[PDB]
Amino acid sequence: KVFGRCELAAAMKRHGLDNYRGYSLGNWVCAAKFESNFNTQATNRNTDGSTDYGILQINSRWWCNDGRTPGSRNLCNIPCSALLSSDITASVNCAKKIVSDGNGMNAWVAWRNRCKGTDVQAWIRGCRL
Amino acid sequence: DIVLTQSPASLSASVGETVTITCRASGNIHNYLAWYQQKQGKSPQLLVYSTTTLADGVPSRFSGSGSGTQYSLKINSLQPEDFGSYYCQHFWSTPRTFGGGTKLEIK
Amino acid sequence: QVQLQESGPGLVAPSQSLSITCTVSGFSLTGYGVNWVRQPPGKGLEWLGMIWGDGNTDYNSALKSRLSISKDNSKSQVFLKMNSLHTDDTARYYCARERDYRLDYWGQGTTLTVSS
Repeated sequence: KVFGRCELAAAMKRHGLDNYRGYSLGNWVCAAKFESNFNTQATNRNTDGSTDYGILQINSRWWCNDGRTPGSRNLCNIPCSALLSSDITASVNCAKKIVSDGNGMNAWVAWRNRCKGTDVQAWIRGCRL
Repeated sequence: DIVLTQSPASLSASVGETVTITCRASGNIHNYLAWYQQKQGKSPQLLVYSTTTLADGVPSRFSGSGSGTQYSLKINSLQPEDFGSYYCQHFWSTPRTFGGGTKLEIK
Repeated sequence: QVQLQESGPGLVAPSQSLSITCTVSGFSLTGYGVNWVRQPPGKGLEWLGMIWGDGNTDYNSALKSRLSISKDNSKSQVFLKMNSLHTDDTARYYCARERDYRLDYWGQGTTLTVSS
């Protein structure tokens, strides 16, 4: 399921990401654009048994359990496949777990390098909100 | 531009009083509003951002509220170090603007 | 330790083009924005413009045509250039870091006076 920016903004705001730990809603929408291009089914295997999953690309060695990654920590205590749904709830709940503080969006490399310092607000301007 | 109408210009109050400063936006700024304090000859200091979030180290006696186009800063039981000037600023698109300010002086 | 410090000429005549510097430390210029704000003697804060982390700039609509903001990420400096100085430009000039839609750190400011 590929999302629209506004549809995704709306849904993320519905789940408490607006100003979560100080981060404005646009950060989240920007992170998703660069991580999975708004695709819930997105997946990405890395040069280590790990695979990033879903709209926010959650790692299988640390946060979810894909069953095929050596040293899975499963911190969100979730199977990586639940993160692959069209309803973002589980992906959101794990991400809120990952961002334990005001500098935690750094957990996403695309955000830190492609979003931080830019007008992320631009992604939600004109959206019903 | 979205202009901000801040009121009142001055406020005379005593230690222990609770006061309210308001900023009305000429258009919806979607909660992208911050408040600053500026003391005698000092640079502005952030107090609240995103309407209700306190900056670190900022005491709980300060609280912000508002939505759409009416915004407020409430100070509960003013302390001697709260006297100074206060300004609101919007962060909805560009250009950004400030409210005219409010001088909070001792009664 | 995030700090922004301004440095300007102090007194200029309308016969000049103003250049103010803002040297920052404790953070990268590509990761944050820098706003420029002034305060005329005994007046309120006026927003002049900004430069985002990515190099893009935005300006106060009235002052747009006589302002120019640039930065040198490597020297950790942001510059405010202003032309056609009016006596109304006399003010204290500030540079402040923008971090996710709030100016969280401000330099001390530098005072500028426009003469004849």
